[PDB]
Amino acid sequence: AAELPPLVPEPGDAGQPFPLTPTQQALWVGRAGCYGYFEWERPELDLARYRRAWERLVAHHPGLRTVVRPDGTQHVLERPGPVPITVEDLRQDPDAVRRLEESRLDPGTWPMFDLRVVLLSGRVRVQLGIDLQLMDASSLFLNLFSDLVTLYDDPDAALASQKLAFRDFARWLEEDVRGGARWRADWAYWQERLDGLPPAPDLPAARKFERCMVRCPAEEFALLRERALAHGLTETELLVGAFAEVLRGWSSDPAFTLNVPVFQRFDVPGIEDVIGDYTNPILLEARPEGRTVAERIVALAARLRADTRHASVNGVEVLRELARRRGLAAAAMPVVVTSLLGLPSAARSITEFGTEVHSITQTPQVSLDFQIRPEDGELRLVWDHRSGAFAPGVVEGAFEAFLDLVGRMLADEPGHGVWEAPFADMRSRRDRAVWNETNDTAEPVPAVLLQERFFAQARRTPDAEAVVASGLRLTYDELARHAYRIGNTLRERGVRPGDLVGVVMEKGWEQYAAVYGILAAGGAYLPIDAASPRGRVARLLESAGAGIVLTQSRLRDELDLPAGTTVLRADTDFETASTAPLTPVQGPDDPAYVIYTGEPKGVVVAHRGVANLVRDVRRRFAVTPADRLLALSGLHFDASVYDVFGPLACGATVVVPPPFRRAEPDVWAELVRDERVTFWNSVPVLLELLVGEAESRDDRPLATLRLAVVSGDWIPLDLPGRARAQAPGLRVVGSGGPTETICWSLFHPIDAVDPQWTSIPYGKPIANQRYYIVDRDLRPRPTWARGEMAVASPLGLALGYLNDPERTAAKFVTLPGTGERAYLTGDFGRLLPDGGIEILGREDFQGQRIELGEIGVRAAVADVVLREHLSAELAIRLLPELPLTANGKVDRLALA
Ligand SMILES: C[C@](N)(CO)C(=O)OP(=O)(O)OC[C@H]1O[C@@H](n2cnc3c(N)ncnc32)[C@H](O)[C@@H]1O
Ligand SMILES: [Cl-]
Ligand SMILES: [Cl-]
Ligand SMILES: [Cl-]
Ligand SMILES: [Cl-]
Ligand SMILES: [Cl-]
Ligand SMILES: [Cl-]
Repeated sequence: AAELPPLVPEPGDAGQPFPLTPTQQALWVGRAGCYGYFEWERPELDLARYRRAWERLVAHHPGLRTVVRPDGTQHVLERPGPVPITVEDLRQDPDAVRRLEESRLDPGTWPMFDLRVVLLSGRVRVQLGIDLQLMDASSLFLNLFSDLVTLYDDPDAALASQKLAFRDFARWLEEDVRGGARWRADWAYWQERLDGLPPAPDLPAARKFERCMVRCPAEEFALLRERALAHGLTETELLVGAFAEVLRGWSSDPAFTLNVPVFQRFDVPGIEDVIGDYTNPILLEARPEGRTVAERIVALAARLRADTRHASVNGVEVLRELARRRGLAAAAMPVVVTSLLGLPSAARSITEFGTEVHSITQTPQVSLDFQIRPEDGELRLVWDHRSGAFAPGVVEGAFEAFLDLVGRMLADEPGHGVWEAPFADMRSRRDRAVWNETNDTAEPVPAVLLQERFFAQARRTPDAEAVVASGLRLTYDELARHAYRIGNTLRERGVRPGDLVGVVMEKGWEQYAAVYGILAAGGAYLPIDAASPRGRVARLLESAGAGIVLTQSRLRDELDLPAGTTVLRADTDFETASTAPLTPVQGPDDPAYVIYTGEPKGVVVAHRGVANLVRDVRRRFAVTPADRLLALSGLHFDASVYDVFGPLACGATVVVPPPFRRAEPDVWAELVRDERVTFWNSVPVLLELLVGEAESRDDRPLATLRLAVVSGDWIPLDLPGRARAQAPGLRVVGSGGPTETICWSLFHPIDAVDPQWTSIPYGKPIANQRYYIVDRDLRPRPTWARGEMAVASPLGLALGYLNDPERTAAKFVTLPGTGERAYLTGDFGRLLPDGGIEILGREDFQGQRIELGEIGVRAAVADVVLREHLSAELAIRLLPELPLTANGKVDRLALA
């Protein structure tokens, strides 16, 4: 070690100033609330006897007489006044319980505290206010309350000799001890860590103090200690370590720092009788070190003791140097564990004086304060948390978790049970009920093929308008026939079961026949865009191993393809064919399509899953054959798979639009007006453009819309209402999911946009899908907790990535929870308390921008669409229009 200078007690300079301690100084600058409070009920109080005791206390303890000179220093007083106790009298008052309800200071003015007595009929309520600057947690419980009990019992009773008054101790640490033997070798320890220190726990926010607590009885207190010992741990070390596990539950990162203050008086003779601020924040580093709870708790506990062996540097100095190194705001420690365990047994317990009825330490720059403190043989576990520091339920839920962790520790002999269990599930009972309830989406998908359902309908209603395309219409029978024509032809050219027939073409009726024939032939269509570069279209086909290519006659020659790949037009090269039905040869778990998306990978998608989506949307939004869908997404965009297999499988009418490149909302408002369209499906920016052009027209062109499904990007906050403007009765619905999740994998009826939402929600999960939110260990999190979205399903997930079975084996994992095969979407979100998911973006944590902007795009790893208004209500680069991507959406990569 390195011995510390002796304390030099000079009882003469008591009045003359001494400087503020570091803990206290940091408070005396935050004021420009902060004041603890207690309240004990007792049957009958003797104010006379009471008042004397409080005069004695003030007489005796110079700390109850110290004031803060406005110069920043503090001096004792000697003739302070008389103690101001304030009696309120509410005994014959009915609604005494009302006037008593309404309840709740300066170091320049003398009483740093606040005495009160309220006289209800038959019982009395002593109310002690007190200031967080005037003394500390241990001075309060071991000196102030211990003597207030003695002094109330006998105001004249014997009181200890006040050797070496606190002004020296402060003048000692500030001058004599700071700088020397131990302190130099301890400022090394922290300076050699302030770069490895993780930030404070990052819990969920929701963009006064409240209190959960429990009383561990004597019999359970003993066991709690025995359990901590069996691991070579002190109760405070077991509980810090449990509290550390519970926090990782919600924490937005597993490594964080806990302000764990020690109340060390440095073994000084007589000091354990002087009232003052012995507070030293230790910055404990919580990194998870260990495979089990014991292993991690034991490990962290060690780093706490090393952080303790080097205490003579006051944390307020570490906290200040941490702000030097980093930001200031990136250095607060608003999660603290305040343990009074292992201090000396105080003469008297405040419980003797009266039973508590209230108390709330209103610390400043503290959102959560876990207080471990013993009272009359019991351990009082207490969580004072600044209300609204945390999203709803987060703290109340973590307390449930914590109580259960501790619960198990008392239940589980060490080395068994929870102690050697790799993690603990922190999701509360509600967390789980609501998640199961919400994700009980299991429904048999009958093994009917996709084409065999459309055929089935064309024989059911053959006069029906199947496709309507470029004026040139198409009945179900005619489209069924031409598919057969195409189906049979291909199978004759040997399109064996499972082969991939590219459908390289531009928006036309010929696409609906090309797909439904490739399926009947026994294959699986590979859409590629007929607007990609001349070298890309052939590149995707060679990489996928696709021979036959169905195409339109126009721009057949504009297709530099090899000879080993046959090419048929589909508006002509097919008409002398057999309109006689093909017999399905493929199974329902075989591929219906391969849609393509740093290198580009291709998504194999089976029949069953598409079959599942289709017959849910239809049951979700009664899809009658009356409905007429404007099939606007491209066939190489995942968004199309409903337009292909949705309406036709039940009797409705696809309504192809005029091929486009730049979004042409003039034409669409027309085609929607003309063909009486009732079903809109596309990315939100296109259904916005369409609402733009529709609002600026005397007619009601979009008025036949009964249903609009925006998905695939950010559905803007105003958009559900601007559309719901035109055509009252339109029901809006937003969606999404990766192209690896078969078009739409979850739905959120947008009936009513909350103003204070950063984003529209994402959804509840559709049929046969489950949306988990997992930590980095693929474990479900509790509500509000930030995670990656793992979409679990046997029939709702893509089969895999076309050829590469590594990016498949990596992104389609087996969740350790349950065995469910699930897709790691690489999108981050958090569960909501109605069961929904909020979508936070994807690897965007360096993100709520349009949060500020709308109340205009986001930043980048800023762009709006006019003053120097940075932080307007808290590099901007305005732009006329924001740049769309290929399919719509908002091209965040092009922006920087
Ligand atoms: C499947 C689809 N939603 C269209 O229905 C889609 O976008 O296909 P994808 O873009 O090729 O698939 C991968 C990614 O899609 C992103 N995404 C879809 N919807 C989103 C919403 N509403 N908000 C944010 N991102 C969204 C995913 O993030 C996914 O990796
Ligand atoms: Cl009350
Ligand atoms: Cl040590
Ligand atoms: Cl050490
Ligand atoms: Cl709250
Ligand atoms: Cl609205
Ligand atoms: Cl895109």
